[PDB]
Amino acid sequence: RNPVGGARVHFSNPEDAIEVFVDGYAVKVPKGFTVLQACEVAGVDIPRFCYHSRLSIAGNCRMCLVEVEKSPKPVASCAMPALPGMKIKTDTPIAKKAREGVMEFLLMNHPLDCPICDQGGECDLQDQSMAFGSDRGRFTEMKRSVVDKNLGPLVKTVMTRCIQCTRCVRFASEVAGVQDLGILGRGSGEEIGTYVEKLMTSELSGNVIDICPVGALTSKPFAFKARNWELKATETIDVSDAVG
Amino acid sequence: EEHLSRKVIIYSPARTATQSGSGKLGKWKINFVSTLKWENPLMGWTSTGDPYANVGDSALAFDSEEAAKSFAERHGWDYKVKKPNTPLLKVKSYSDNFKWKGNPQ
Amino acid sequence: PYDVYDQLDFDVPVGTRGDCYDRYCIRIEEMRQSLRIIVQCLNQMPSGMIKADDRKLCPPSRCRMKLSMESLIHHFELY
Amino acid sequence: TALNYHLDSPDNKPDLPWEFSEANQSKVKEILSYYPSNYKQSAVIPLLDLAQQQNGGWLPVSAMNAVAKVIEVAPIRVYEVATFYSMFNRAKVGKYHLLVCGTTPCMIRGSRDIESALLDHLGVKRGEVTKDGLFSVGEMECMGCCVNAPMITVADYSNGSEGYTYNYFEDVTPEKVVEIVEKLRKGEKPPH
Amino acid sequence: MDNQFIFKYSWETLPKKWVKKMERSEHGNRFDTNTDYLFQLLCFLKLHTYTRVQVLIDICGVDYPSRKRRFEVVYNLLSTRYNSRIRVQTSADEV
Amino acid sequence: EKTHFGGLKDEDRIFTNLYGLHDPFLKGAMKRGDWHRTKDLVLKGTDWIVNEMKKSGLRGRGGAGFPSGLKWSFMPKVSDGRPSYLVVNADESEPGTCKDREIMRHDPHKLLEGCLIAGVGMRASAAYIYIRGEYVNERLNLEKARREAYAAGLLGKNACGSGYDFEVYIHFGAGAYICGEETALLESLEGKQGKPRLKPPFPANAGLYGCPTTVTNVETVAVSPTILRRGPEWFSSFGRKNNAGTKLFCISGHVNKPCTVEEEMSIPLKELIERHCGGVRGGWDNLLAIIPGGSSVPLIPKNICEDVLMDFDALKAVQSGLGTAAVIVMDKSTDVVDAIARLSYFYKHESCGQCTPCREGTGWLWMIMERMKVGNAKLEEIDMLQEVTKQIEGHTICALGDAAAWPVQGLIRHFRPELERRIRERAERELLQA
Amino acid sequence: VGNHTAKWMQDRSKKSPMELISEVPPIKVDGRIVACEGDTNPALGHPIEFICLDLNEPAICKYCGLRYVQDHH
Amino acid sequence: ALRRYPTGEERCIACKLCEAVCPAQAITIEAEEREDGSRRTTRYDIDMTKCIYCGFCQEACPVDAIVEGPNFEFATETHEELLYDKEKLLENGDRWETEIAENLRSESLYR
Ligand SMILES: Cc1cc2nc3c(=O)[nH]c(=O)nc-3n(C[C@H](O)[C@H](O)[C@H](O)COP(=O)(O)O)c2cc1C
Ligand code: SF4
Ligand code: SF4
Ligand code: SF4
Ligand code: SF4
Ligand code: SF4
Ligand code: FES
Ligand code: FES
Ligand SMILES: [Zn+2]
Repeated sequence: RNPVGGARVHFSNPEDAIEVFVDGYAVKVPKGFTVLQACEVAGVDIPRFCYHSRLSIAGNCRMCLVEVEKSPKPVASCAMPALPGMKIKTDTPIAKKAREGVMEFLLMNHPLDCPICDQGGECDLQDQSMAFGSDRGRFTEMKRSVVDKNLGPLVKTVMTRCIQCTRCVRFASEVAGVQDLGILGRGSGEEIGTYVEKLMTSELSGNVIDICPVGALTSKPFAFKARNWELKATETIDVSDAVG
Repeated sequence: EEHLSRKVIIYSPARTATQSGSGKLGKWKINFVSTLKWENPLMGWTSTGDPYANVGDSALAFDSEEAAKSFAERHGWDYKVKKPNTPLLKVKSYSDNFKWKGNPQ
Repeated sequence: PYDVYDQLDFDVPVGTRGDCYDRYCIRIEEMRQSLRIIVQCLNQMPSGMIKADDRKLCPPSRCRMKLSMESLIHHFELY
Repeated sequence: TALNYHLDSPDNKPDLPWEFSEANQSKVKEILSYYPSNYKQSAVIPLLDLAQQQNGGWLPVSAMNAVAKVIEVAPIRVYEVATFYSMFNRAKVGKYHLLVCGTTPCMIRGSRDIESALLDHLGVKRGEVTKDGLFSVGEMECMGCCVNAPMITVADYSNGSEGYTYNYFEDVTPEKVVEIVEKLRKGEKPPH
Repeated sequence: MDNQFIFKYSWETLPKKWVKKMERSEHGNRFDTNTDYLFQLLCFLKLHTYTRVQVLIDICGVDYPSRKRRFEVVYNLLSTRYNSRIRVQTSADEV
Repeated sequence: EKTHFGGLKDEDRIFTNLYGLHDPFLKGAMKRGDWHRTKDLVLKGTDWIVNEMKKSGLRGRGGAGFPSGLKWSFMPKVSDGRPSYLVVNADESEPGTCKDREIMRHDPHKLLEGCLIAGVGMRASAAYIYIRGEYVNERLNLEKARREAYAAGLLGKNACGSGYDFEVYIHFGAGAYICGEETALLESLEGKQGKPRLKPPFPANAGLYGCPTTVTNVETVAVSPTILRRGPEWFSSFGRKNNAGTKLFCISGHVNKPCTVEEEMSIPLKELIERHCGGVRGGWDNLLAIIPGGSSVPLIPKNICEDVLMDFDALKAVQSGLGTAAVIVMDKSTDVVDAIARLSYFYKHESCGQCTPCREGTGWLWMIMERMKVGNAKLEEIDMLQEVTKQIEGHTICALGDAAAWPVQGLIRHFRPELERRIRERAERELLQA
Repeated sequence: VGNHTAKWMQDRSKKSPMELISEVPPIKVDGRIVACEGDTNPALGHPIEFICLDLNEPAICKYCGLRYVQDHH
Repeated sequence: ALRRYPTGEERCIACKLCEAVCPAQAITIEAEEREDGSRRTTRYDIDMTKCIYCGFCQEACPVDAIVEGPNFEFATETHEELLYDKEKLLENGDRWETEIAENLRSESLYR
């Protein structure tokens, strides 16, 4: 099977490979790969929100739950190391129902503003709600709401849409090298912010727009200008410096 | 005749940066580099006189590089192939988030 | 047959000469039989939903799209 | 009215200087000595507790910046700690901070009978310091099984860090809680 | 005369070299023939007593640019005698 | 004996100062038997301390009931460069529990000696004691005892003359229930927010500062020296098989005399309530429900309380748990629906917010429970409430997500007709009034 | 009057929608949260929006532009 | 016709759903953030000569901003006048608001 996205796998030594089973099929992965990565090698696309391949593993969104043989609980595939002889099931009723329940929790307090949200049409939350949790909504109470924060002229903020995946916080501390974003508070009232008023001054700050899976962090100069489906994509390179 | 000598690019569109899902890759398209458009001076609508303005993205698709390459040379289009970039799956560990800093130096 | 045609009574008129005059008479009779079907459909019309309820190709109601996150997402995708 | 963000105010803004007092740098050193020198972040909670004692019972943002400098972390990491834990006050409280209105284990035994009496005597609402800046009323952290509920907590910041106390008072009635506030005003430590 | 009978009867009685592919499904029985046998197969289906495929409903092309024979010519046929439909397809290129 | 359990006599009580009638400091401790022949115990070696712990059948006193001897043997046998740490969980924020507070209040040297004994049995070089931030007096009491131990050579370099170097440090929290969780405790001790980690890695491999670490309860630690001196066979004589030892119980609520007491494991609940607490207020007859240990286990109805025994295994068999052995007793006059809705608020308020099912599910359970308190719901909403608990259970990072769903599931399982009656009455009033 | 409105509005006789929505005073709310439907009949309004009122500045509904403030604090 | 709220604010929030669904590609929209932060269109064009009067745009709109009104008598002497811009559509909504609101109330029980 072709790896998801044509992802290349490099082996330090063939002896340092283990065997795992993904929905019956057999795959060979390097030692140290996680269950999610073994799924990618087997050409199985596991839904995920908090996991990013270039950031440290968080394991908080719980959308990557899969069924592992001899395991009493659904396993967070993004974090669990794959083991020899592991039998991984990704479409059994336990896995499908776990995804449905988590998706219902994600949409519980999410604002009804797809028409005014720039993420619409390229939103992971819309797609995974269509595919995995196709559950009619039964939440009728009052949603929570959050005030917006000022992060500067580049990053537009609508924090009602935030799903507390902490990708932006981890990017600020592991890639940008500037620790300004954090997660403040506790419980359902935790908020992503800088606490004190301050703007994102890192030269890599605009990348939080790409990594935010929802429309919480969006491009301010691009705001409301177009929908993704009407845009033509050209693959080129940058000439701002000598990096290409 | 005149439209058969245009230069095209055979390429596999990469994954978008706003979504983590990979369910569009593996496709191969012929880019006709149709870059002659302007504004109609009554409403400002986007005008174009190129017949191949949108056919390369809407209807013409190929499941393989070879299939795309064979169709271009049968039609007489001079093409260039751009190989797609692919990610390198690297070993990750949740345990690495707690690595011991070591003895106070 | 398709839809509820197997639960309805109507006759099928056929010609005996194959000429323009036969086909004229057949269209008159088909109109009479069409009247017959409409009357039966009017009396047998049951209550219930008029859209299929699989939330994959059926647009949600205006009230749920404006009240439920799942319905608004489905409405966004379908249109 | 606890909020997970900071709005600048004349008495609460980063530019106001804030250091640990010289009598408190001795306590800071021993706190830092409990942990490996490359793991100074471990001392954030005892240092924030010490800083709040020195500042009369609350943590201005300059105090959180000072603690961040002591342990050499970005101040956002300290802000995360200060907002996560309920023992840290980020707004002014009185010299004696009174904690009432307990949780589940006590209200079975009628805990919600002391709060209204306390605001009535102090002539203030919850969260607001009195005009002399002596007394404030906040939510109570609940401990034990409340066999003797109703119960209130008194945090004493009247004498900096060397006179700090955090005590629980049992059998509190609308007439005992008035007696407690009177000895607190007079300076006598109420019994417990 | 259901789609099971036609599939089973055709396999037994048809010349073997005429059909390359046979699909039985609720989307329609479908014989894929080679270009040089299309005419004879349709003549067999029309004249044979147990098929009596008398009506040619329509002929349509489909373009598949990724295939070396890009065009697929689809013959939709009906037997009023037995109240059944059959699909016969063949591939072709531009020349 | 083998047939009936209870009536633990006064010469078999590990905590002889539980009532605090004697001096808790060093002089009173040696008089009671603390710091006695501790040099001999350390010189026995780590493999003997671990082995005697296993034979004693001591189980985890923090709620999970894991065999303590096996848990200590998880620690590395040869150091790989990293030091080993022992962390003592004194962060008891669980409602209705004060057993650990009493141990630190009246027997701090039992805890300190246990830290040294446990450290040797895990090859640990340093111990950290994490005290609840609200135990300000209790912390200062333990700190005074800790100075007494260091000054007397019982702790620090060459502890008790045994040649073993062991440091004891005291740390405190700042008011979070979640910090009682073992991995959340490690995160808090490192100076971060109290957010539990995923497992793997396990703390025995990568815990505090990413070093091998064992997080154990105060009760588990404070009983280890006494188990060593008097021998494991004496300890395993008490209680049923696989539920050996004594236990600190604390009974609260609607009992004639609430008290904290040390009793045999597997003592019948009824015997403990009537014989030690003067019985249920209004007679055993007036009993709606009992929450066996702490607010993190489902309640059990009056019929179940008749014969169930207070151990880990018996309470598991009736869809409950021993927990912290904090007994909460509710008579017929209590609104059980309001009682559960109160616990639902506690779990919504105490959720650390890290993972989706806990962060959003706990508040959803609370909102429904507030509506079911007054009947402002449909009959079908009871089934939905059960399904919401199942979406939280087993899908969260830590066990608080499980502890949030259990009281709601127990209410539906045992008191569904009480719920339905409220809903029917509310709709009955709705029809007539308007 | 603004550049955004001047793109499409060539008539200066009437006030622009931006000025009209700025004139309606903020709606006072007893509480820190309000739900806006944009209409007295929710089915004829916009998708429900929940608005936090923790800031001192008036909070704007992102659909219809109505503004809300806390009544007391 | 394009509609407004009773306060005078436009209903349209430039979601572009009507533009995406329109089977004739008769709708052209441009948008940007307004000076007060609002998400509003700066251009809304409907080619009445491309339009097939299907009502799909009205179905797609989530805020009842675009509607097909009851007017059918708008024949023109020039092709240009049938290129409706935003101002013309808002004029139509102002003129026909009382009838449109009445039809929407009557039809609300079916959609
Ligand atoms: C929400 C939560 C709170 C907890 N609180 C405590 C606690 O206060 N004290 C404790 O000893 N264990 C507590 N635990 C259990 C610990 O995670 C862990 O099992 C225990 O510290 C191990 O001690 P033991 O092996 O001696 O029983 C808690 C667990 C959870 C999920
Ligand atoms: S992020 Fe935006 S597009 Fe995605 S579901 Fe939320 S509101 Fe809709
Ligand atoms: S703002 Fe976006 S990236 Fe940051 S935590 Fe929220 S959802 Fe995740
Ligand atoms: S279950 Fe609750 S307390 Fe535990 S990690 Fe998840 S959100 Fe935090
Ligand atoms: S009625 Fe609306 S959707 Fe249909 S063609 Fe006209 S503008 Fe497009
Ligand atoms: S008219 Fe309606 S559907 Fe079209 S852009 Fe405006 S709000 Fe969206
Ligand atoms: S992707 Fe694994 S928990 Fe979020
Ligand atoms: S009133 Fe009982 S713990 Fe506060
Ligand atoms: Zn509104």
